Amino acid sequence: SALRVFPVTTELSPTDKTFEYMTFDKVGTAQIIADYTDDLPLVDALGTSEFGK
Amino acid sequence: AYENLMLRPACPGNLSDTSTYNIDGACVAQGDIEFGSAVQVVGIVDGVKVVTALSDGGTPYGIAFRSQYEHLSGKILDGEVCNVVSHGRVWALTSLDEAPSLFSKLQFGSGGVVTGGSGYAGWTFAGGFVKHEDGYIIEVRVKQNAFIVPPP
Amino acid sequence: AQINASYQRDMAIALPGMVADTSKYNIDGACVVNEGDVLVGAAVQVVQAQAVDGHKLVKALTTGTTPYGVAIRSHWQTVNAQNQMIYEDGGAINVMTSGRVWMLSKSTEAPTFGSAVKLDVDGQEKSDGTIETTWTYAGGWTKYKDIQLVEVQLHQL
Amino acid sequence: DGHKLVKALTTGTTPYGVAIRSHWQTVNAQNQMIYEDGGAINVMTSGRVWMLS
Repeated sequence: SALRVFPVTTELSPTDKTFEYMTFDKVGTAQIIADYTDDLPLVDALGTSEFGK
Repeated sequence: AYENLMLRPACPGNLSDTSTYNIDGACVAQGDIEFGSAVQVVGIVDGVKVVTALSDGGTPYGIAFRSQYEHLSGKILDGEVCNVVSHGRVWALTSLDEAPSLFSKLQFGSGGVVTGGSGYAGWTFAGGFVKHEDGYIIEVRVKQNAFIVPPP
Repeated sequence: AQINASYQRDMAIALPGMVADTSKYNIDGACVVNEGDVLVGAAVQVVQAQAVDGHKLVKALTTGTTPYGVAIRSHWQTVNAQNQMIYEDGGAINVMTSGRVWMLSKSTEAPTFGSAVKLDVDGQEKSDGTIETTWTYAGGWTKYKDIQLVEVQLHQL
Repeated sequence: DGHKLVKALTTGTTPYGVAIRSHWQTVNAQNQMIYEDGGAINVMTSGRVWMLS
């Protein structure tokens, strides 16, 4: 019981030799501002990945 | 510069880079002013500033700007409104032959032409040195609130 | 029966070499990495500024050199290496010569609001560094995971 | 958070900026416009302003 208790997918094609999946993230903040304001904070993002065979 | 180049590198009295420039438009000329060369502020009459070519014992204020609509004679004549680059990066006129050290404070003399570096306070020399006619052209990094007129 | 639950988690505030504010800033392109690699949150030095062309050659800070600007984080120009983001040799660098940026710091105590910024030989902020700058602190002082970050106010040289 | 706590000038202190004129944020007091304790303020750190003399 190995295919019965774990999911089976179909993404890969016969000729493929490897695969890869990625993750992501973000950072940021906010503040209390006034009428004539030129000072505003910013945000960004990241990401990684892994492999198989 | 000169031959072996499709285009001449630069012409005096024109901005070099588009990075935080400021141009005053309310100015009046007292004498003949040429593009480039620092100017003084003799006085203020009803808001506008009466600028003259640099002289002895005067703190420079800005560099004259080249406009192809206001001045149709190649120079700024008497009693004519003019644009002055109070802040930014502009090509000026110099009486030198060798580029000074980088980020060195320039010195002005005669009719607003740069005579040498090794100053104590003021504007700085950016990266630029080109040949023009018979002489060279220097790039000046103009900053507002740089020269303070001495107290009497 | 059962009791439901709800959780919460907050994002971080900064990332090394990231623009902090929308205030007046000046980012200068047309700079080249003359030699070596330059980190995103470290100061740089100007090896040579070409006269006719205009390109400025940019390197990493060493002993007895004047800092110029801080590298800026970008998703296109930068190349991912060493499980980080760096600028490789022979590539354009976004140098910020004015504005507020998040630096890399080696200090352990929060700085004052208005005071001079001291760097070390590596190009990272240090409370008692040797190299002297004209820049001033801005107030921000946080940490992303195990990396310490500090905010500085940059003035044009 | 990133907010700055501003105050009025006193003896032996370095000024930072000049408050400006806004018809929404300011509150009228003593027959003049004024900024109160709390809330946000508009302080200009660069430009040309008409100061009291």
